Amino acid sequence: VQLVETGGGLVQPGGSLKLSCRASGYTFSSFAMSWVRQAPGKGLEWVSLINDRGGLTFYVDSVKGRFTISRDNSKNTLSLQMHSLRDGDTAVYYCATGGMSSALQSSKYYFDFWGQGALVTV
Amino acid sequence: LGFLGAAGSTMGAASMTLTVQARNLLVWGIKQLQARVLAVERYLRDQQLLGIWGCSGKLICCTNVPWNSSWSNRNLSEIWDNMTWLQWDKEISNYTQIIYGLLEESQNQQEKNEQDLLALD
Amino acid sequence: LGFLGAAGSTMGAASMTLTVQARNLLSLTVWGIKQLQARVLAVERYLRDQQLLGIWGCSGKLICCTNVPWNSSWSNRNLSEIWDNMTWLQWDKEISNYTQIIYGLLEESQNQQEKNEQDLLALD
Amino acid sequence: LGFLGAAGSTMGAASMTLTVQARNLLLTVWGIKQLQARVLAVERYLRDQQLLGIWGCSGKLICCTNVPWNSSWSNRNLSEIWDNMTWLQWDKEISNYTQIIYGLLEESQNQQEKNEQDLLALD
Amino acid sequence: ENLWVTVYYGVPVWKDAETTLFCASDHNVWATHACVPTDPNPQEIHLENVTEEFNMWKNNMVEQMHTDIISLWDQSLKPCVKLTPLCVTLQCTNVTNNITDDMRGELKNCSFNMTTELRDKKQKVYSLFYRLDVVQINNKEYRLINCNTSAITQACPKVSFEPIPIHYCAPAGFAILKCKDKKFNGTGPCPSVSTVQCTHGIKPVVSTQLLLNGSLAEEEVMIRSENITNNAKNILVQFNTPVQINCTRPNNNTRKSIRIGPGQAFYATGDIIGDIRQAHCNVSKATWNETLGKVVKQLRKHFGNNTIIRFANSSGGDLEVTTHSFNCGGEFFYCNTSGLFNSTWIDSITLPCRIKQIINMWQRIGQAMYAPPIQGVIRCVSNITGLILTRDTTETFRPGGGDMRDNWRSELYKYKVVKIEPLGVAPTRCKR
Ligand SMILES: *[C@@H]1O[C@H](CO)[C@@H](O[C@@H]2O[C@H](CO)[C@@H](O[C@@H]3O[C@H](CO[C@H]4O[C@H](CO)[C@@H](O)[C@H](O)[C@@H]4O)[C@@H](O)[C@H](O[C@H]4O[C@H](CO)[C@@H](O)[C@H](O)[C@@H]4O)[C@@H]3O)[C@H](O)[C@H]2NC(C)=O)[C@H](O)[C@H]1NC(C)=O
Ligand SMILES: *[C@@H]1O[C@H](CO)[C@@H](O[C@@H]2O[C@H](CO)[C@@H](O)[C@H](O)[C@H]2NC(C)=O)[C@H](O)[C@H]1NC(C)=O
Ligand SMILES: *[C@@H]1O[C@H](CO)[C@@H](O[C@@H]2O[C@H](CO)[C@@H](O)[C@H](O)[C@H]2NC(C)=O)[C@H](O)[C@H]1NC(C)=O
Ligand SMILES: *[C@@H]1O[C@H](CO)[C@@H](O[C@@H]2O[C@H](CO)[C@@H](O)[C@H](O)[C@H]2NC(C)=O)[C@H](O)[C@H]1NC(C)=O
Ligand SMILES: *[C@@H]1O[C@H](CO)[C@@H](O[C@@H]2O[C@H](CO)[C@@H](O)[C@H](O)[C@H]2NC(C)=O)[C@H](O)[C@H]1NC(C)=O
Ligand SMILES: *[C@@H]1O[C@H](CO)[C@@H](O)[C@H](O)[C@H]1NC(C)=O
Ligand SMILES: *[C@@H]1O[C@H](CO)[C@@H](O)[C@H](O)[C@H]1NC(C)=O
Ligand SMILES: *[C@@H]1O[C@H](CO)[C@@H](O)[C@H](O)[C@H]1NC(C)=O
Ligand SMILES: *[C@@H]1O[C@H](CO)[C@@H](O)[C@H](O)[C@H]1NC(C)=O
Ligand SMILES: *[C@@H]1O[C@H](CO)[C@@H](O)[C@H](O)[C@H]1NC(C)=O
Ligand SMILES: *[C@@H]1O[C@H](CO)[C@@H](O)[C@H](O)[C@H]1NC(C)=O
Ligand SMILES: *[C@@H]1O[C@H](CO)[C@@H](O)[C@H](O)[C@H]1NC(C)=O
Ligand SMILES: *[C@@H]1O[C@H](CO)[C@@H](O)[C@H](O)[C@H]1NC(C)=O
Ligand SMILES: *[C@@H]1O[C@H](CO)[C@@H](O)[C@H](O)[C@H]1NC(C)=O
Ligand SMILES: *[C@@H]1O[C@H](CO)[C@@H](O)[C@H](O)[C@H]1NC(C)=O
Ligand SMILES: *[C@@H]1O[C@H](CO)[C@@H](O)[C@H](O)[C@H]1NC(C)=O
Ligand SMILES: *[C@@H]1O[C@H](CO)[C@@H](O)[C@H](O)[C@H]1NC(C)=O
Ligand SMILES: *[C@@H]1O[C@H](CO)[C@@H](O)[C@H](O)[C@H]1NC(C)=O
Ligand SMILES: *[C@@H]1O[C@H](CO)[C@@H](O)[C@H](O)[C@H]1NC(C)=O
Ligand SMILES: *[C@@H]1O[C@H](CO)[C@@H](O)[C@H](O)[C@H]1NC(C)=O
Ligand SMILES: *[C@@H]1O[C@H](CO)[C@@H](O)[C@H](O)[C@H]1NC(C)=O
Ligand SMILES: *[C@@H]1O[C@H](CO)[C@@H](O)[C@H](O)[C@H]1NC(C)=O
Ligand SMILES: *[C@@H]1O[C@H](CO)[C@@H](O)[C@H](O)[C@H]1NC(C)=O
Ligand SMILES: *[C@@H]1O[C@H](CO)[C@@H](O)[C@H](O)[C@H]1NC(C)=O
Ligand SMILES: *[C@@H]1O[C@H](CO)[C@@H](O)[C@H](O)[C@H]1NC(C)=O
Repeated sequence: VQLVETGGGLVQPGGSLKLSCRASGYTFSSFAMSWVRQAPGKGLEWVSLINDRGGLTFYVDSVKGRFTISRDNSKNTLSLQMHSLRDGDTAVYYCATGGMSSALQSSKYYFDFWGQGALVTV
Repeated sequence: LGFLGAAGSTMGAASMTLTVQARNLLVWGIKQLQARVLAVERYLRDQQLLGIWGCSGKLICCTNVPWNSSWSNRNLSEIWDNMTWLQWDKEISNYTQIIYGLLEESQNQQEKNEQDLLALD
Repeated sequence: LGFLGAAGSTMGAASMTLTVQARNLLSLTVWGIKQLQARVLAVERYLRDQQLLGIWGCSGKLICCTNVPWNSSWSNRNLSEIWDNMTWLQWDKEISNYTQIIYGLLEESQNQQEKNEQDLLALD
Repeated sequence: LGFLGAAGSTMGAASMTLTVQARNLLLTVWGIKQLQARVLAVERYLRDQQLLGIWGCSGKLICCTNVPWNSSWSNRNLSEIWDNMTWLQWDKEISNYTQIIYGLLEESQNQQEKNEQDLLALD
Repeated sequence: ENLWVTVYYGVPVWKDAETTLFCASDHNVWATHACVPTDPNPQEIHLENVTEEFNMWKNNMVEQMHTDIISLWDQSLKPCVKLTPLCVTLQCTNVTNNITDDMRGELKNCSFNMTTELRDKKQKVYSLFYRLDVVQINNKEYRLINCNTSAITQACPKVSFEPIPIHYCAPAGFAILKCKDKKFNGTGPCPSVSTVQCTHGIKPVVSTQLLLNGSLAEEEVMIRSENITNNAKNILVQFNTPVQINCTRPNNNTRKSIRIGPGQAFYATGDIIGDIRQAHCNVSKATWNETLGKVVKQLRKHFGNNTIIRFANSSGGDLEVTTHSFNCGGEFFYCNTSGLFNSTWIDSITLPCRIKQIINMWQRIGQAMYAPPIQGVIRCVSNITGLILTRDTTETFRPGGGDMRDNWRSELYKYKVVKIEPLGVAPTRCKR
């Protein structure tokens, strides 16, 4: 399995940045996926979770009105649309597989696969 | 007003007599049984259809299917304040099955989405 | 208890066997017609009861609460007597003359509630 | 039609075409035979709808409940039931427990419905 | 894991069932008004990865069709002219005019005293009858064979006996499953099953010994029986290619209408125009011989590679089972067939046929029907699509017949009726 993030770069406060994640090595549409942030000098923070079908999205309150998480199962990709960036959003953004479930399969509530991460600097 | 009394009323002038008309959907003698059996099947198909759209038990049911401007490019005031339901039925007859198909698909997605929100814990 | 076993019990002892009676509402050409008439009648009576529950906003329930207040002119009794002393047969006799009045009010309150719901999912 | 097209599909591949099968349920002697077939189809439909109603599943095709699954009914995990098995095989596997499950569903709705009546009696 | 019961409605599950099927179709005994129009674009949904067990010998569709066909027959005859006044003493002589030896003694000229439009006045009339319809009483005094067993009803001359395809269609809540497994032998598991709204059109062709105008096998000749080793069971043989049989009633007949009473008349056979020849059928000899060779090889697959297989004519019994009975142009032919089953396996064939006007249709006692004569000369060309055989070092197979259910089994063997059970439950992790 591979997860390769793209996008990133330095955007000034108030700007907008799109991240994306290409997946391979597994059936993309069978797993829920998420984005997780790591501050440059601290630990991991969960940011957003999307279901396997993409119809249900969840966000951490700190980004609930600013970030949109989207999935395209025909291309095996994830995307994250990040609006109104603030200094507190500087982090490595990791693409991860796991987190939720689809009700008719055993639950996870954990992250099975990780990418290498995009670096976002505000 | 009684049964069909609002037939000539505007769409927004009707939509308040729905219970009145809903109540009126329910040897040689075999003809009567055929007439009675047909009414029951027709009633049930409509109820079944409402069921699959998630509109069971309601006379007015809101959905999540966007209205496509190609079906009727009107301003709502034209529809609900001036037009009657008979004229409206004629205007969008060609698109009725399209709308019905979309409604069915919308409910299926919502039903799966609801299930996915009821094993989070 | 089985079908109608609670008929002689109090109103609060009954209203726990509703599925028992509910499941018993659905289940030589002259003999054919006679049997068909019996089956069609049972179906039509069932559907009229379900239609009334539908238009009152009670579809899919055996016990449903409404927003119609009780009028003391229909029965001037408190809940202790109606539910712990009275049976459903006696109750049916006591308010028979007001059945259609209550039904009309139930229909009217659903009509207002349904429209009220339509005008709230419209906000935004 | 599409009717029963998913019959050979796995349980988790099927149960997305429920409306396809649901919509397919709806000379005196010939008239009588036809009326008996039509009346029977109506009675079967209404009995199934009444059964869903008393379970608190009226108007739904996929209905979640509050009845725990017993390991004695089928000692299988979700992967085998939903990704490998078909609905015909499942129907055979738990036929002997169908009425037990149905009874429990009725009881849980009776408790839930009464509990709602009590919650609505507060204030 | 913490699993909860989830209720599903619309589950693609079915169970074996027996229900009443309706009839779909595109002045006729079977094209009745009760039957409704067919779907101009019939639907068939193939069921992938589905195997269903079939049993053609316990298929309720066969019994329903049998009953429905008999019912349509009786409803068709009900309003027609009754010939009870015709059961009178007959004064018969042999027809000796332009008679070939094959027909000598088969056709009689019978004179009788019968009523007319008025009840008081009587009339002297005559009619020609076939030997099979007239039984001698007390040389010249004869009666109809039906006089001591049942009143006879004349078939309506305007109602055709031509088989019209009838499609059986399931009521809602039920489904018809089609077995598409080539070389299905009539019992057991069938992969490649599809769901159809209704069956293909089945013509209610009535025949014995030889199956006419039926379906053909896709690749191999099929041998089917309830129990192949039980000699009391019939063997249904389905051909890959049809064998053409040309049947004729060469005599040019006319028809005389003799009034019996107000609004009622009997149709008498009049004088024959031209020479009198017998009825016969021409079966292509090379095609038939090849067909039997194929049948024998398939029988050897069940009875042994070195078993001698002999074909012989049928054992004695009623004419309806000892001969090949069929309705050709409204006439009922009873063909010997002995020329077709007279060989041991290790130009055309001419089969003589007799014509009978008093038909006891369906193996019943009474409810006799009189077939009115058809004017002109009758020629039919039919496809022989199968056989009904019975088993007697060497195995002997003879033509069988009767029951009629077997003829419909030869077409309905690929269909099964099931009922839909749309409710089911399964564990999920979803809690209400
Ligand atoms: C297996 O299947 C074949 C068909 O593939 C059958 O063959 C047909 O058999 C019928 C009956 O013998 C043949 O006859 C046709 O009958 C029609 C009905 O008769 C009408 O007219 C008479 C007039 O006296 C009325 O009494 C009667 O009530 C009806 O009103 C006729 O309409 C047909 O006429 C048409 O075809 C002829 C062909 O000779 C033309 O000359 C006519 O002008 C007209 O176009 C006809 O007479 C029919 O011809 C047979 N078909 C073929 C292709 O030969 C087999 O009988 C069947 N096998 C079995 C055992 O059933
Ligand atoms: C029709 O009825 C007449 C009258 O009964 C039959 O003629 C009689 O035949 C017998 C024969 O033994 C004679 O003894 C009578 O004298 C005849 N009577 C008359 C008036 O002719 C006649 O044979 C009957 N025809 C048929 C065909 O049965
Ligand atoms: C009706 O009449 C026919 C004709 O006689 C009877 O058939 C005969 O029955 C006897 C007794 O079984 C046989 O020996 C004959 O061979 C039969 N044929 C003939 C031509 O005689 C028939 O049995 C009678 N049926 C009834 C109910 O009386
Ligand atoms: C069956 O075949 C025979 C021939 O064996 C046909 O009889 C011939 O018919 C023609 C008609 O023009 C005559 O000229 C011949 O003389 C006849 N021959 C014999 C031996 O009878 C018969 O007509 C055929 N019947 C059918 C229905 O095809
Ligand atoms: C059948 O028999 C009759 C005699 O009973 C033959 O003769 C004709 O009979 C009819 C009676 O309706 C008379 O009107 C005719 O005039 C008789 N013919 C002659 C030449 O007198 C009749 O020919 C016989 N038919 C056959 C085919 O054998
Ligand atoms: C019929 O139209 C007139 C206006 O032309 C309107 O005032 C009236 O209310 C309409 N009838 C009904 C039943 O609404
Ligand atoms: C509206 O309908 C037209 C015609 O069918 C179609 O091309 C278009 O994509 C539709 N748009 C939406 C948003 O449904
Ligand atoms: C519906 O289709 C017909 C052609 O079949 C067309 O003439 C008619 O105008 C259409 N109506 C609408 C409202 O599009
Ligand atoms: C009948 O009344 C007695 C009290 O007199 C009560 O104990 C009993 O439960 C009642 N019967 C039923 C079926 O409730
Ligand atoms: C109760 O009914 C009486 C008529 O008997 C009516 O006058 C009164 O207003 C009603 N009160 C309520 C609260 O419905
Ligand atoms: C109903 O009204 C009638 C008068 O029309 C009265 O005699 C009867 O007692 C009333 N019933 C009840 C239950 O009050
Ligand atoms: C039947 O099994 C094969 C196994 O390779 C699978 O690919 C196919 O999708 C199955 N059919 C259905 C309808 O699921
Ligand atoms: C399962 O059913 C058995 C009876 O067959 C019962 O003893 C057991 O307690 C049940 N377990 C659960 C978890 O319901
Ligand atoms: C149901 O019980 C019978 C014995 O009465 C048994 O033969 C059958 O296998 C059981 N079915 C299941 C699915 O356990
Ligand atoms: C008819 O011919 C046969 C000979 O085949 C003869 O025995 C019989 O007596 C004849 N009948 C009449 C009525 O001439
Ligand atoms: C049909 O074939 C099956 C094998 O699939 C066999 O078990 C069965 O006995 C056969 N039946 C006949 C009548 O040959
Ligand atoms: C077929 O008949 C023979 C007669 O000896 C019997 O032994 C055998 O069991 C039968 N088979 C079936 C499948 O009925
Ligand atoms: C039947 O008659 C046709 C002519 O209509 C002829 O071509 C065919 O060869 C005949 N078949 C037999 C078996 O005589
Ligand atoms: C039938 O065909 C076989 C060859 O399969 C041949 O030996 C036999 O002589 C043929 N019979 C006739 C009557 O042509
Ligand atoms: C019979 O012959 C076939 C060839 O047609 C062969 O495959 C089969 O094994 C033979 N069986 C015996 C028992 O000789
Ligand atoms: C069978 O054929 C033999 C020999 O020709 C004959 O004697 C016998 O009567 C025939 N059987 C029948 C029922 O015609
Ligand atoms: C059939 O023909 C054979 C020729 O030998 C004859 O013996 C037999 O009796 C005939 N059968 C009938 C029923 O005419
Ligand atoms: C059967 O074949 C033999 C061969 O010699 C022949 O003599 C006999 O007449 C044939 N019988 C029939 C009915 O074809
Ligand atoms: C029968 O004979 C009549 C004599 O008028 C003739 O018109 C008719 O065409 C003939 N029919 C046949 C089939 O030979
Ligand atoms: C016999 O079968 C062939 C199969 O190609 C068909 O073309 C022909 O019309 C059939 N004949 C009859 C009379 O049904």
